[PDB]
Amino acid sequence: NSIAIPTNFTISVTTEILPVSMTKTSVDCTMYICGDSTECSNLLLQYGSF
Amino acid sequence: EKGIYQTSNFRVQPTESIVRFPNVTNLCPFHEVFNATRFASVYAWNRTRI
Repeated sequence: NSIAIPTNFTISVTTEILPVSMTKTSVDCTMYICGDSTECSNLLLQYGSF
Repeated sequence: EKGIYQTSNFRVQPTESIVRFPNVTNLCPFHEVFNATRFASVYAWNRTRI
């Protein structure tokens, strides 16, 4: 037969931090693998659509 | 179809090539062998080096 009831209250403010987006990158596949190299590019062509 | 599409990357090409090496030091003593007062014998052979 015992119940607890608040006689006062507090207004509390808290903070929730959520990521929304990441840095958008783009990669030049040929330049990265075979930068300014004709021979490397010609061998790179043999790997198709990668 | 209507939209924005990603195509091949662009580069700004070079217009000329440059090659830089340090000041050329003294040369092999080839001049002394050919521009000699008297030529060397088979036994008086030289060993150009370094």
